[PDB]
Amino acid sequence: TTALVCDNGSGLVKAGFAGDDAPRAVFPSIVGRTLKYPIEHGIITNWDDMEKIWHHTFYNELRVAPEEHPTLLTEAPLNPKANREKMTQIMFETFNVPAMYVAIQAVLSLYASGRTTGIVLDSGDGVTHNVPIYEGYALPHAIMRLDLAGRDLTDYLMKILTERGYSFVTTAEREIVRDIKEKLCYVALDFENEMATAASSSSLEKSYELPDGQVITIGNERFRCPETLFQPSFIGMESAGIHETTYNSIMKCDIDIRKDLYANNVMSGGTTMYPGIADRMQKEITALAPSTMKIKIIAPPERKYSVWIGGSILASLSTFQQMWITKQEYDEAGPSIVHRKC
Amino acid sequence: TTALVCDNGSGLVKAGFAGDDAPRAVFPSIVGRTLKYPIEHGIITNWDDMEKIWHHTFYNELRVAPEEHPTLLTEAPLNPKANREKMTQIMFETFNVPAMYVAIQAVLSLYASGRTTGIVLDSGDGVTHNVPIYEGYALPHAIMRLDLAGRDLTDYLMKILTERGYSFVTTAEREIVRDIKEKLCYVALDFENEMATAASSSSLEKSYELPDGQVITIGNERFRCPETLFQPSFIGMESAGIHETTYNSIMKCDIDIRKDLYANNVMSGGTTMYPGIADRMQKEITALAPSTMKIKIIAPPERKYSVWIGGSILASLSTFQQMWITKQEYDEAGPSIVHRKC
Ligand SMILES: Nc1ncnc2c1ncn2[C@@H]1O[C@H](COP(=O)(O)OP(=O)(O)NP(=O)(O)O)[C@@H](O)[C@H]1O
Ligand SMILES: Nc1ncnc2c1ncn2[C@@H]1O[C@H](COP(=O)(O)OP(=O)(O)NP(=O)(O)O)[C@@H](O)[C@H]1O
Ligand SMILES: C/C1=C/C(=O)O[C@@H]2C[C@@H](CC[C@H](C)/C=C\C=C\CC1)O[C@@](O)([C@@H]1CSC(=O)N1)C2
Ligand SMILES: C/C1=C/C(=O)O[C@@H]2C[C@@H](CC[C@H](C)/C=C\C=C\CC1)O[C@@](O)([C@@H]1CSC(=O)N1)C2
Ligand SMILES: C[N+](C)(C)CCCS(=O)(=O)O
Ligand SMILES: C[N+](C)(C)CCCS(=O)(=O)O
Ligand SMILES: [Ca+2]
Ligand SMILES: [Ca+2]
Ligand SMILES: [Ca+2]
Ligand SMILES: [Ca+2]
Repeated sequence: TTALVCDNGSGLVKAGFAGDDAPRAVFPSIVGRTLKYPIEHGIITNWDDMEKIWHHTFYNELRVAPEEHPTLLTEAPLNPKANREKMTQIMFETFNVPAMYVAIQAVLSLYASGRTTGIVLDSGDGVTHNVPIYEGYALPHAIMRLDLAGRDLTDYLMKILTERGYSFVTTAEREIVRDIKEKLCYVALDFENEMATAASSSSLEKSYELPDGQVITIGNERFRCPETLFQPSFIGMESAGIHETTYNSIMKCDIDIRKDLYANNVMSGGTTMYPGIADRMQKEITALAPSTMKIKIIAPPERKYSVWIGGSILASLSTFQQMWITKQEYDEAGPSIVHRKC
Repeated sequence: TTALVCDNGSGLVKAGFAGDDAPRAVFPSIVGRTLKYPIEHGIITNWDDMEKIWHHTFYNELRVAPEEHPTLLTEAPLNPKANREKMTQIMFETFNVPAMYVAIQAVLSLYASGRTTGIVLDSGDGVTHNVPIYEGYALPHAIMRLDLAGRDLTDYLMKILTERGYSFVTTAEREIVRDIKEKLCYVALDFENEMATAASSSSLEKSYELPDGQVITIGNERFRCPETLFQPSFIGMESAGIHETTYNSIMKCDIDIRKDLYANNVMSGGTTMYPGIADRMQKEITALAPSTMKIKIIAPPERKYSVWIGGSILASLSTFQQMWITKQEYDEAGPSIVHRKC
């Protein structure tokens, strides 16, 4: 009688029960044979492996029988119709869930901010999306996708620390650098100024303690790493930055709702957790938009879990109860019911 | 009967004869006891040493008897009255010149561009000035001085190459790095973009051959070095950059002539020889000025020698012949004649 909420990400699975303020279980989306990531850039690409992960969610992490709880899952924006159907098939026929639904992650994040209209920036471990949303529906022609997120940043941080004399190379060491990224990296309001402070003084330098007790210093790397979000060619990508893509996204929208989009930039996901990221987005967006445009960036403290929380909220909504797909419905109709409904 | 033109700089002496398109002699402003630079930041600070240099100019470089040629000398903008008088005293009483004059360097550069009104940027080896000029006279309340020029850049280039694995440390090696600076450095139109090209590809890398035959590669250093002109805090200076100081200089001027200043940015001196420096000044000045402002940067090809050439031109002008101070005048009046005249 309690709904489950399962948020499948490229790097982390967020799972728990609808009606809770936070997921009870957060764990890595990996299977080992060497580690495989069954979710690449927000999309499921190995189904056997994904089954093992959902099997782990039910029986190990949450400790519930799947056939007893309606289950709300999440999908990346622009997730192919065929992918969504396979997900539905696995849930009802492998796991015997009594009901389910598949929600778009970035919309859930918007709901968690107490909003139904806005433009979300959702940046995770494997993909970055700009998702314009009007009255609860994502506008698919205007969604932007950037294949650059936290894992790319971490690798970049491994590369640039190497040029300071450190040798971070192994996949175990990649975990240590992810940790440094999360404790020590921030977004410079102005990249040049920051490089010049760091060139001429030690005021931005931080110490980090390694597992074995050794202490190292990191400098301009702190902000050079997440700077790649605004200038992706730092790792050889031609794409525009997250500021430009927010702008391009808003511009693919009907002029009537663009003011509301600009006033409602919601940030979502672990890779939007960099201190200073909101002030830099404000400043960058300002520079591209018309002079009179009211620009607002909302960055909730709990935005590592926004998608999950939006799910918890939706699953609990009286209005949403009519939208669950029941096993009866599915076994009667066919995997198509996941259109004229979801 | 031929006038001499002697342009005394922090690093190089430019000397020759009025009526010529170029100085016949260019040589370093040094005395050795260890090398001393008798001119610090454009100002003469050792007089015995300066006498040796002028003695070298007359007898070794130019091969003329001083008592036979009117001699035009140059001074930094804002050169103290007392300094100018000592110069005059040495010329007439140590060297027995039959006539002389002391001209402001940055005005000469303006004249060499065929102009009497404009704002000069004069950047040498030891000092950088912004000099607003209206109808032939420098406006002293509006002159900006920056203690950052080519020698500072070269040292900075020695420091940053060291962090790439090279060890440029000795004063002999400092000459090699000055040479690299002059053959290989340029000004990025956009610093960030350039850092990102250089981080992700080898397309800005250049080879340089050392005297002993070894070949080295230099990368982002090419534009990181002269970038210090626009962002001086890269070497721990709080001053504004050459773009900001041009702006601040123009703003200390009467509103009536500011349009003419903006339309007439003349660049002068070796440190304005960086490829791309004119486009970057255009762009930076544009960003600070009002939207409607006609901005123009004039960068003559011969601007390493503009000061000298302006001197050659002035010394040859029929209008200027009344302005020479003769030895007769001086021996009659006193070193003050260098006001109600010069
Ligand atoms: N404080 C922090 N600062 C910067 N990055 C962080 C921080 N905390 C977590 N992250 C990054 O957030 C990423 C995972 O966040 P999450 O929003 O769960 O992505 P996900 O859903 O697994 N991947 P995606 O499929 O791209 O949505 C990892 O790369 C983390 O390193
Ligand atoms: N192609 C070039 N690119 C960059 N810098 C250059 C180039 N050629 C010469 N320079 C620099 O120009 C400086 C000397 O130029 P110059 O205009 O003669 O200065 P100066 O009069 O001796 N010094 P100052 O007293 O500051 O005017 C040296 O630092 C050179 O390295
Ligand atoms: C606290 C934590 C957060 C996390 O996000 O882990 C996820 C998943 C993790 C799986 C691989 C490691 C060995 C398995 C152990 C995990 C413990 C959870 C680690 O690989 C990431 O590190 C990748 C690699 S480097 C990066 O930036 N993303 C993201
Ligand atoms: C072609 C050339 C140009 C020049 O500008 O020399 C001047 C004067 C020079 C004097 C010291 C050396 C050893 C003496 C030899 C000179 C030959 C002329 C050198 O020291 C500079 O190099 C300084 C130091 S490093 C720099 O950036 N400015 C500028
Ligand atoms: C304000 N902001 C966090 C963006 C920059 C501060 C740099 S630091 O954290 O003090 O090193
Ligand atoms: C155009 N400008 C000279 C400023 C930059 C070109 C860089 S490079 O000389 O081709 O390496
Ligand atoms: Ca996610
Ligand atoms: Ca780019
Ligand atoms: Ca000079
Ligand atoms: Ca500064």
